[PDB]
Amino acid sequence: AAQTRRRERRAEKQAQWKAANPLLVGVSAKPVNRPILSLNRKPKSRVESALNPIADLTVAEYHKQIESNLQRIERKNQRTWYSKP
Amino acid sequence: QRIRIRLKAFDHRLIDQATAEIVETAKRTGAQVRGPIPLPTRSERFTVLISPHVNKDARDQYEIRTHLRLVDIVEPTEKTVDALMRLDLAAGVDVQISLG
Amino acid sequence: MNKEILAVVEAVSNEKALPREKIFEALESALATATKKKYEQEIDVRVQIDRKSGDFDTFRRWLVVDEVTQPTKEITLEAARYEDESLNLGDYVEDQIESVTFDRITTQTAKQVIVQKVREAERAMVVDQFREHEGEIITGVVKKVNRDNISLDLGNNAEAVILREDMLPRENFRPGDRVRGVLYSVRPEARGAQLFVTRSKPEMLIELFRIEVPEIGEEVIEIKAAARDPGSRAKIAVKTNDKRIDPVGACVGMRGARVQAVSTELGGERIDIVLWDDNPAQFVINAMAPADVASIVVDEDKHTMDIAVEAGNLAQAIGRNGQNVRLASQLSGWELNVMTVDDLQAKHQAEAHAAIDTFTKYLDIDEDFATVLVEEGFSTLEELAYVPMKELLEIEGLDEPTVEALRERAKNALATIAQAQQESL
Amino acid sequence: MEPAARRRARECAVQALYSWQLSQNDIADVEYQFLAEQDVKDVDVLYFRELLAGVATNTAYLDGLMKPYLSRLLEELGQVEKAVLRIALYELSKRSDVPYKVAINEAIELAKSFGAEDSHKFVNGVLDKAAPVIRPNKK
Amino acid sequence: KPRPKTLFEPGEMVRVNDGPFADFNGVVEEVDYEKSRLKVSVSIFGRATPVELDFSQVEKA
RNA sequence: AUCUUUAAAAAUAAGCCCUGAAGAAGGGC
Repeated sequence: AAQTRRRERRAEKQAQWKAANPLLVGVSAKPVNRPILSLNRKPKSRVESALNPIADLTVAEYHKQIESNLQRIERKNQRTWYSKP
Repeated sequence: QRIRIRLKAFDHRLIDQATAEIVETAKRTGAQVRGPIPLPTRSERFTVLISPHVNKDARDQYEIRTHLRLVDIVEPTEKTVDALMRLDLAAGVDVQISLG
Repeated sequence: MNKEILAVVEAVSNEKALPREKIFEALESALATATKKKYEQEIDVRVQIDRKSGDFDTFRRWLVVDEVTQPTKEITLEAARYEDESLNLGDYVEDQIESVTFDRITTQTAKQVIVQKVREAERAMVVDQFREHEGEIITGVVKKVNRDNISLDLGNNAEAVILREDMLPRENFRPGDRVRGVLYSVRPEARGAQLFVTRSKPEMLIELFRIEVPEIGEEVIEIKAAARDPGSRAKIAVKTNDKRIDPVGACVGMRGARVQAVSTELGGERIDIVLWDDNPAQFVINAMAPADVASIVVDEDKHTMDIAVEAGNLAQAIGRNGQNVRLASQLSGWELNVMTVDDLQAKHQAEAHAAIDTFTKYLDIDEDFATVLVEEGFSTLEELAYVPMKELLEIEGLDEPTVEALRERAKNALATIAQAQQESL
Repeated sequence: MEPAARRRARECAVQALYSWQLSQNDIADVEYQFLAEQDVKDVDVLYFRELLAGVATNTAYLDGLMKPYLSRLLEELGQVEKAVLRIALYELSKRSDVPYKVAINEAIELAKSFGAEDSHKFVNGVLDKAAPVIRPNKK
Repeated sequence: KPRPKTLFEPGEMVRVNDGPFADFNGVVEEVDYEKSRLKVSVSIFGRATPVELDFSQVEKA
């Protein structure tokens, strides 16, 4: 806020450039604009299948079963069979 | 047993929406709904000048009226209480709840 | 032998209510790949596996198309009508290959093709949660802070994570609290299930408006674009479906208050509620707020615009450190250039003499031509010299001949010079 | 011309009618849950049960009464005003017994103090166009 | 002194470990020894939520 | 306690200097 004052101190060095280059002005580059419109909305069907009361209590966590079933078999032959190949 | 729920709000759409959300939740989680009933709109005032000298502006001193409801529930399960726990209530509404 | 791999593999399976119909295909692509290498031309095979008796029978597979591309592969349809008429174009005719045992060693490519299939099935149901909650607001309890990222607990030991640039720039953390987020765009990253929870991406602010404003859950108002700075300032664009509804008045509330509550949720987040227009030019005039726009020349074919502002509010039109011109150069979809009215005047005086000088590159007879350039421009060679009805009936006399002179010199000039310089080999 | 227990009975009636409009249960259930929690007992309960049965059992008729107004307005309520408008459309289509300008006026002074933000110019714009309704006499 | 003592959630100071409001806290502003309830004010969403909880459901500050 | 005419606008925050026309780019304390 306070600093960047030093380029407004150099406004004459800008003025000789505007005298030399009149067709150029202050510029602003331009990023990722294209998916920030589509991810701004479902509009409503995402909180219809998500539906702020009912579909966090009904559909809460569903890969929590598969992850407990996953490691426990390559764990299970070693912890089950025994260290004593 | 109760939980008892009493809600306070400034906007009527958020409290009608929110009570519809809580009653829909209590209907879906298998419990019974007691109420809800409304109560009178209590008015209030609090002078907020965001500006200098006192009353040269000739505009209102930011007055507002307040809506509030209440709803009860008897014999819930654990699905009800973690259901209302997982439910993200909106902001700008006050929740005066009970339990026992 | 092995004789135990089927017992341990019916021990791993039926964990997501489908016991055998993934590992059918796992033994199909498993044993079908093994005979590719021992017979070295092109041999595609399929097996029929049965679980009851243990004996497995493989079957010869030949590709039925019309011509023979590479030899012996093609049954050449008229021969497929003889062995079985029910076999048609598109499927392969079954011939027996003599092999009946459990299997000879290898017997191990089975073991970690099973280890592969359980991991990608794990990936499938992790993608199934990644369908059920993208995008919601959910929140979790902090477990671990590993000095760049952090660990959450979303309930049933649902562990999540948050990056560094994916946060507000100065956040503090205590193990136990809960923070809300939208979730997210999927990386695996390694073999597991991680969930980057965001608070600095725009969808956090957007879904905070979705829970905060109930007219989004009623489809009364409609939000179009969102430009942010995760601790300083935001610009978000709304419209309404019915013209009587004010979406700005719906988004502010009483007294602040929706931008005040969602603002205090995200620190010192300034929120600009702005109306969306179907006009590309007027939505920028709304989006430069609180500036007072004098005039805008919209330049097509590059998505660029030029903005001039009168007096006093120049550093408020651009913003401190270019924030109004950057967020405004993020909301709309057209590049912005903010200047003065005198820099715009020198801009028109620069483009006029620039068009004159680029027409001094052409043949350019006497000063009356440049008077036509100042009066009627029509710059950049009249846009291939295609204008209607005598430049819409300008009067100097000279109805037929002189306009054919300027169109003749125009088309001949752009043809010769544009093929001389602009056209490449 | 009526006791004030009727004027308190409509005040309990918007609260008991809000509970059936929100809870979506049986009406005898919601009055069976309602009658044991209020402690302002000057209530004319025969008009109370008559009105709750009246808006309870009814119908494709009362939305025909508010249908010339929801042709003018968007079909969005306004939940306390849904209660006051439905009880006003029942008492303006059942009550030949009691007079006709009383139950408009204490329910619009009631509806201003109990309803939404402004809620009185709204109903004052409703019931003047709801005066040329099917009841033809203006008695 | 790496300076931690938590054992602490946004309320001031208790430890609730049961039901919905587990890993949260507050103050029992009105103590009910006869009813065996403690009216604890949970700071959820930046907002106090005074909820009545048992002695075994909380841990006293 | 027998008429009161179709619903309400918000940010006050980011330390000090050099190169550069830059509110493009980087450096220092």
